Amino acid sequence: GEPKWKKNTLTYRISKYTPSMSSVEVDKAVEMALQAWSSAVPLSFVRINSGEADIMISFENGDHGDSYPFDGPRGTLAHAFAPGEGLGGDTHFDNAEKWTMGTNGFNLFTVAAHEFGHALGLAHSTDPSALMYPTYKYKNPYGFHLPKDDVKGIQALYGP
Ligand SMILES: COc1ccc(S(=O)(=O)N(CC(=O)NO)CC(C)C)cc1
Ligand SMILES: [Ca+2]
Ligand SMILES: [Ca+2]
Ligand SMILES: [Zn+2]
Ligand SMILES: [Zn+2]
Repeated sequence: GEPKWKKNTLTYRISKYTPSMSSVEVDKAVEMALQAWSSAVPLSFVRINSGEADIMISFENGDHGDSYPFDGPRGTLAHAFAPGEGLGGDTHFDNAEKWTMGTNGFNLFTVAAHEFGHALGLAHSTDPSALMYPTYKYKNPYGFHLPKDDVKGIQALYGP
């Protein structure tokens, strides 16, 4: 089959955060990114209290048990896993740089919707308006959900 998901009710658990934002502000920053995908297809992300989730999220510095480490004060803001089970679906954020709700540091919202996109089964599209754009592409954080092609993409994974 395809390596993407066999169910539409996915699980999530946090284990770490950025210093620049509080835990509630980071949950509140991702909530907007979850909804965008739950607008493109009938899926949902259910936050757990007891069991290693489909999607586990953490902040890590350089080597972290991936042959692809973090890179420090620029470049890779966030690297997600592809869909799977174990490391699969788990999304990793860089602790060597700076996060916020604005343009100076890294907009956790603008970064997050793209990385959730990878834990689904999607790839870097590079399309002049797409969300999986490999460059930290600046979308207006005002109901913008996905641009377009990212919607036809996720429809192919969970089923229309
Ligand atoms: C707007 O969302 C983005 C978030 C992080 C990056 S990244 O620089 O961390 N990067 C890894 C990744 O898969 N993130 O989604 C792609 C990089 C090759 C530009 C790029 C875009
Ligand atoms: Ca997992
Ligand atoms: Ca980085
Ligand atoms: Zn990793
Ligand atoms: Zn990416």
